[PDB]
Amino acid sequence: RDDIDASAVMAAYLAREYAEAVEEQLTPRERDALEALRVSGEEVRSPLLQELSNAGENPENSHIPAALVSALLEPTSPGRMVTAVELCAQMGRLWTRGRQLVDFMRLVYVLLDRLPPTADEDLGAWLQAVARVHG
Amino acid sequence: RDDIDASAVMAAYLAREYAEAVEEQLTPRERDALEALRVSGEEVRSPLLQELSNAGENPENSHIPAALVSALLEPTSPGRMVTAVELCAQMGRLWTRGRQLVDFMRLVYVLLDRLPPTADEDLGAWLQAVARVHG
Ligand SMILES: [Cl-]
Ligand SMILES: [Cl-]
Ligand SMILES: [Cl-]
Ligand SMILES: [Cl-]
Ligand SMILES: [Mg+2]
Ligand SMILES: [Mg+2]
Ligand SMILES: [Mg+2]
Ligand SMILES: [Mg+2]
Ligand SMILES: [Mg+2]
Ligand SMILES: [Mg+2]
Ligand SMILES: [Mg+2]
Ligand code: NA
Ligand code: NA
Ligand code: NA
Ligand code: NA
Ligand code: NA
Ligand code: NA
Ligand code: NA
Ligand code: NA
Ligand code: NA
Ligand code: NA
Repeated sequence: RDDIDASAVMAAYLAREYAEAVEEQLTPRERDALEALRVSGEEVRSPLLQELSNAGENPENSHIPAALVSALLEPTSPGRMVTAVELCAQMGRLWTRGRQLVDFMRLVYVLLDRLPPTADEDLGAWLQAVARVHG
Repeated sequence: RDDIDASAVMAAYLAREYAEAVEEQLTPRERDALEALRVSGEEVRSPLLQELSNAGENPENSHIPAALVSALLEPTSPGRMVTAVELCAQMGRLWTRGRQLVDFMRLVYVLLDRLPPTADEDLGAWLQAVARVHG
């Protein structure tokens, strides 16, 4: 049990150091948005990928999340944008061991490369929508 | 101050959710490795990039970190590997606003794509070396 998954340790380190750095700069309303994404993150977006990845410890099937993200961001809606983000976070929770890190990074890249310019406005719109409906 | 940097919020969310997921699975010795990377992370690897990025709020000059990482991992050493990781973390702390997220993701990709297979062994070697020298 002295074996070290270098890829895993390095990814965890960099992810936390970047997460904490960004969080320190966020505005109060940006912080409210982050919490809302956490709350929405507990609603499983793809139970099929939850079960399939519950199995294992092909690469063709590791592409399904990226294809779904791209499909969600293709004439899109704020809801589909948040849904794409939440799907990525949820695959992150399953794709923790070293050899899966490659698939996870592609997934996030597909996400952030295919966002709309209206993302800043749409996320503000989504936040106020969920707040007004649930508040 | 109601404007929302969607890219920033989404990146922070995903980075934290992935960091916490990986951390929960890490072995005790893998956890010791993560702390060691934090300690080493307080030793600025490139003061020049620290000063240059202290300025601003070109893309040619945002490529310098990636080129340094690739140079460090080109017949490499454990020390250069850790140094590459620490340089990435330190650029993460400067590259927090939305339009810089693109550069940061490339940087990390260059890092993890150019690792050696001996990374798992080398990180174990580095950990025991720093422990034996400082313990
Ligand atoms: Cl989940
Ligand atoms: Cl409310
Ligand atoms: Cl730093
Ligand atoms: Cl010690
Ligand atoms: Mg601020
Ligand atoms: Mg899912
Ligand atoms: Mg596919
Ligand atoms: Mg374990
Ligand atoms: Mg630096
Ligand atoms: Mg260059
Ligand atoms: Mg990438
Ligand atoms: Na507020
Ligand atoms: Na599905
Ligand atoms: Na690996
Ligand atoms: Na889009
Ligand atoms: Na709603
Ligand atoms: Na231990
Ligand atoms: Na330098
Ligand atoms: Na942006
Ligand atoms: Na290498
Ligand atoms: Na040493």
